[PDB]
Amino acid sequence: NQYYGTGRRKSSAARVFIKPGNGKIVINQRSLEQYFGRETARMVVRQPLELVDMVEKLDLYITVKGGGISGQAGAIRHGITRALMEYDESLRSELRKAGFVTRDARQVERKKVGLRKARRRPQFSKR
Amino acid sequence: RSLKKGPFIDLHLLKKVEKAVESGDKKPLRTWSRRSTIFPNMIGLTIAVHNGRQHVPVFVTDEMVGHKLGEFAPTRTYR
Amino acid sequence: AKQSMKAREVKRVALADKYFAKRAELKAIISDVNARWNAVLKLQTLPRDSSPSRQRNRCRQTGRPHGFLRKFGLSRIKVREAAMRGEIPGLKKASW
Amino acid sequence: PRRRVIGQRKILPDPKFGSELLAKFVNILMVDGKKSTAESIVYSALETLAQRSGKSELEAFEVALENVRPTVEVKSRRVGGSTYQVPVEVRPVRRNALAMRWIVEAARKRGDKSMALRLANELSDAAENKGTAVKKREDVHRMAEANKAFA
Amino acid sequence: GQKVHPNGIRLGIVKPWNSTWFANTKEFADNLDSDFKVRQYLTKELAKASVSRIVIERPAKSIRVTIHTARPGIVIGKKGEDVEKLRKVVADIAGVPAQINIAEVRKPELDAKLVADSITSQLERRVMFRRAMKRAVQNAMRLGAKGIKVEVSGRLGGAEIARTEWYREGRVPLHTLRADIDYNTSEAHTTYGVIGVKVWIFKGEI
Amino acid sequence: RIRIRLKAFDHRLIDQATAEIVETAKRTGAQVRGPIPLPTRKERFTVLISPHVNKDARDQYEIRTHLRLVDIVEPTEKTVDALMRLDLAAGVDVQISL
RNA sequence: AGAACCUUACCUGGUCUUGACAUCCACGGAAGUUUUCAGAGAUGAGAAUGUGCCUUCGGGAACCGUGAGACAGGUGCUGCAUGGCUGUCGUCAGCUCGUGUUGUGAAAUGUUGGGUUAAGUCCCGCAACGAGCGCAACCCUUAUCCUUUGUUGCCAGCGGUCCGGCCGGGAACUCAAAGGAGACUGCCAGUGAUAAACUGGAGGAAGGUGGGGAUGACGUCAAGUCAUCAUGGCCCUUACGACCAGGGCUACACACGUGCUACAAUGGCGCAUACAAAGAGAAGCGACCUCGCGAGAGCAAGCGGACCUCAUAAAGUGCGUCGUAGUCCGGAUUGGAGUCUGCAACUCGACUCCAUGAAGUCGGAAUCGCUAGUAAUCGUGGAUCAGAAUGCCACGGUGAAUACGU
Ligand SMILES: [Mg+2]
Ligand SMILES: [Mg+2]
Ligand SMILES: [Mg+2]
Ligand SMILES: [Mg+2]
Ligand SMILES: [Mg+2]
Ligand SMILES: [Mg+2]
Ligand SMILES: [Mg+2]
Ligand SMILES: [Mg+2]
Ligand SMILES: [Mg+2]
Repeated sequence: NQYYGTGRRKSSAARVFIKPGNGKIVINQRSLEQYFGRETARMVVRQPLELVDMVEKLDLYITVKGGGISGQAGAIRHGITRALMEYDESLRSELRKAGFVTRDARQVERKKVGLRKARRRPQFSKR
Repeated sequence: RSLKKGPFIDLHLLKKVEKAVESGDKKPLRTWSRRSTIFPNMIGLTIAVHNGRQHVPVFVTDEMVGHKLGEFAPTRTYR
Repeated sequence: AKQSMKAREVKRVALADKYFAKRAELKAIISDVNARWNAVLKLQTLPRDSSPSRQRNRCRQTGRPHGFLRKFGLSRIKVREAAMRGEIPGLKKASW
Repeated sequence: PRRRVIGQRKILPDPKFGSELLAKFVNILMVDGKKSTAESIVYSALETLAQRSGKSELEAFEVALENVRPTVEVKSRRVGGSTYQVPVEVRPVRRNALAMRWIVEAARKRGDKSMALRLANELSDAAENKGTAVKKREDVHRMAEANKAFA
Repeated sequence: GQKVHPNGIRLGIVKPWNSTWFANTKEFADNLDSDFKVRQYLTKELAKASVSRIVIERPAKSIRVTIHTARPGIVIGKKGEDVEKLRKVVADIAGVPAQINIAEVRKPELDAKLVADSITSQLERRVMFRRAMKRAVQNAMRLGAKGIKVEVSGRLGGAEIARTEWYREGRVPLHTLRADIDYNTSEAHTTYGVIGVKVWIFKGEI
Repeated sequence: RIRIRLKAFDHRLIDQATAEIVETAKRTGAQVRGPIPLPTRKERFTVLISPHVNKDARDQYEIRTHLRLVDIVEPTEKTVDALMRLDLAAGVDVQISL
C-alpha cells in the first residue's frame, strides 16, 4: 500500500508519495538537478529529511503546481512531513522543534482602495 | 501615415473643386470643412478655411498635396 | 439631467437601426481590396447621428454621462442607491 | 513599538555552508528583493577571498568582519533644547549587523568593475586596514571619549 | 453624517430579497431598467394605498411582482376590479405575460416604509414635527418592535437653519449583522422645504 | 443526453433546488451520479462612494454566480415523467444541452 | 471608470420660438419605408408608393404637420435655505438618557478611584443602581481536517499505447464548494487582592481580537456636491432655452503637486529555457493556417464558457558579448514611410518601421510611506471604452532590513 501526504505553500498545491525502494528523485517526470534547483531553495525539498538515518532509504514521486520557484519548493518541504505517516506519530515529536510540520499562514495581502499596493499610502503635498 | 488606402475627402467640397474647374475660378470659397486633403486639381485655386472666427485666405500650391487643409489655419491666436 | 440632451440621446439611439445597422453593410465588405471606384465613399452624406459608437451611453434614470457601467446600465451614484436598496440580485458588500 | 515588545523572528541559515551570519549578510547585499542574484555575488567574493589570502573558508570573512566591528556608538538625546550625544555599548546582535552594513556601504562607494570583486577587495583590506569600511568604522569613536561626560 | 445603509449591509445576513430574479449579463442592463420603470407607475398608483414594499421576479420569460401592503382592501377591491388594471400595464411595460399575487402585512407600524410614509405625509398637513415623530414612538413596545428610532433632517418647524433633533426608544443594534433591522429612506414634497425621514426598526435577535 | 447545467446567485438557494431533482430521479429510476459543485465566477466591481470628489473613499461590490450540473445517466420513460414542471422555479435558470 | 465629432456646459457663426422633450384644445394628414435639387449642416421647396386594427357619422388610440394661449426647458444663481450621499478628527474609545442623590442653581454623580486591555475590555471598589449607542461578538475571505459530489477538473494503483490523461477505467488525491469540526485563556505552570488579567510551556495546521476586509459612535469644520438626481426661493423666457457646423476644454515668458521611465555591471543586449493567480469574452474574445521586418490584414474552427479565446507572464536561470565612457547606459525631441478604430486622426490619438540620440553620471534645504509575505522590485488582467493608461481597481512572482525606547 502507498503512503500519502499533501502539503502546500502560498497557493502551491503538492502531492508527495513515499515507497521503500531506490533514492532517485522523480518530479513531474524530471530529475532533481534537471528541475533547475541550483540557487536558494536548492535543498528545501530535502530539509525535512536532514536529521534522519538515510543512506539510500526511499523512493519518492512528487508533483507540484501553482506559484513560482520558492512557492513550489516550500510546498514540497511541508508535503514530505505529512507523507511521514509510514513512520506515523513517533518521529513527528522531534520534528515539532524544527517547525516544518507548521503550515505557514502568511499569504499575499489584498490590494486596498486609496493605497498603491495593500499598505503603501501615496504621498501628499507638504502639511 | 493616416487614412489607409484612398484619400478620404468630403462630398460637398469635391463639387466646389469641380465647380472651380468647369465653371471657372472667381473668388476664394468660404469652406467650414477642414477634413479634406489637397489634390493636384486643387493647385492654382483660391480656398478659405474656417478656424473659430472667420475664413482665412489660404493659397494652394504644388507641394501642399502632402498635407491637410486644417494645418494651414491656426485655431489658437497668440500674442 | 438636461432633458433636451436625453431627447437628443433618444434621437441618436433611434437612428441606429434605420440609416446604419442594415444599410451599414456598405463599407464593411464592399470597401476592401477586391478585383478602384471611389463612389462608395461618397455615400457618407448620411445624417451621421446614426453612428454605431457615437452614444455616450447615459444613465437610464437620471442621465449622468459619468460612471456608466455596462452590466447595470446605471451611473456610479445610482449603483450605490440601487445596491443598498437591494434590486440587483446576489449583490452585497464585497470583502475577501 | 511602544507597548508591544517584538518576538525577534529567526531567518533561515545559509543553505551551502550552514552559517546563520552569512544569511543576514546576503540580505543587506540584496536589492529589489532578489536573493538569487544576491548570493551569486556573495559566493563569488568569498571564493576570491580565501584563494588570495590563503586562509580557510569560514574564518576568512569572520576575522575580516571582526576587525570592522564598532566598539561604541552614540544616541541623539534632544531633552532641554540642546542636542546631546551619549555613548552606549553596542550589543553583539547589533555589532555584526552594523558591521555587515558598513562593508556593503563602503563597497558601494568604490569605482571597480563587479560587485563580487569590489566587495572582495573590501574583504581583502579588512585584515590589514587601508580601506573605506575601516575609515567608516572609526567615526563615532573620534566623537567618543569627548562625549564620555554624558552617561 | 456618514453611515452604512442598514438594508444593504443586511442583504447577505438576515433579509430575504428585494429581487429574486436571475438574468445573464447580455439582457441584465435592459431587464434592470424595466424593474425600476414599473415601480415608478406602481408607487404612484399605490401612494394612497400605503404600499410597504414589492418584490419583482421573472421566472423564465414571465413576471410575478409579489405586492405587499398595509391596506389589502384598496389594492384588491371588489373581485378583480383593481387587480386587472394593475396586471395589464405591467405586462405592456415589461413586454411579457404578467401574473399578480396578494399579501397582507399585519401590524403596519413594524415596517419602515409605512412609518416613513406616515410621518412624511403629515408634513403637507402642517402639524408639529415633535408630535409627528412622537406618534410613531408612542406605539412601539405595544405590538412587536423591541427597539425603534426616528430622525428628521433640515427645516424643523419652518426654521431658517437646518437642525436634526433625532429621537430613540429601546435597543437598536445598528452594526450587529445577525440582528433584524428594517429600514427605508423617505422625502417630503412640502413647499416650505425638504425634510428627510429616516426610521430604523428592530424586530428581534435572530 | 440528460446534461443539465444550472445557474443561481445566492450562497444557499440552488442547494435545495438541486436536492429535489436527485431523490425524484433515483427513487423510481437508477444511477443519478449527483450534483457537481463547479467553479464560481465572481464579477467584482468598484464605484465611487461620494457623489463629488473623494478618490480614497470607495465602495466595492460583487456578484457570485454559482453553477451546478445534474448528470442523470439513466434515460428511462418513467423518470422523464415527474421531472418536468415539478421544479417549482424560484428564479433558478435551467438549460438542456450537451 | 477615459475632451479626435458626439461627449460638452463654453466661444465665434448660421438658425428655430408653445419650441428638442411632456400634458391638453382645434384642424388637416395613416405612421413609416422611397429618391432628387440647394446649403457647411441645422434644413426648407418638390415628384413616388402607401392611406393599417374601432366608426347611428361631431369621431378614435399610435405618429406627423399647422395655429392659439396655460406651459415645456435651464450642467443658470444660492451647499451661509435644504434632501440624499461623502471627506476628516478616527476604527480614536468615547458620547448620552431614565429614576435616585448632591448643590440655591449652571452642573455633578453614574462615566472621579485601584489593576488590566487593542478598547468605558473586564474585575474589585464606590452615592448610585440600571439601560442604550459605540467597542467586542455574529459576517465574508484565508490557515487545516472530515463528510457530500466526480465533468469540461485530476492521474496513484491497473493494463492498451502514436509517450499527449490521450483511452478504457479507477475513483484515491490536487483543484473545485455546499454543509460541519476546530481556538474558548481552556489544559498546565508562575505572578497578581484568592478576582480580572499577564508572562511562559504542552498539545495543535492555526494561541491569546490567528492574518486581512466589511463594519466609521454622539458630533465637529455653516467641510464638499443646487453640475448626478430631487428641491425652497430667485432670475432668463422670438433667450442664460433649442438645433447644427467648426473651434476650445490638449494654449505658454512661468510655479507647484502626483506618477512613469532613468542615470547601469544586483545592469544592458542576443540566443535558449522553467514556474503563476485573478479575470474577461457573442454588436465579443479570436486559435490553427497563409502573407508582411513589424504594427496588422485576408481566409477562418471552437466556446455564452473549469473545455475554446485573449495567454508565448516577466523577474529568475544556462552560455556569450559589453569592462566605467554621456557608453550596446537612457529614451526625449525631430524627420521620412506605415497600420488600426471610425463620417471622421490637421488642430488633438494609440501603435509600428527606419533614422536622430536633449537632459541626466544618485538630485539643495526640506519632505513622504511602511513593522512581515510587509518595504521594494518584475509582470498579468479588469472596469471605463468604437478607438487612447505611465492613472485607477484587481491579481500573483521573488522578497528584506530594523524596532534598545517614549
Ligand atoms: Mg430637469
Ligand atoms: Mg462616446
Ligand atoms: Mg463640445
Ligand atoms: Mg462650493
Ligand atoms: Mg462627567
Ligand atoms: Mg463598556
Ligand atoms: Mg465592528
Ligand atoms: Mg455645509
Ligand atoms: Mg539605448
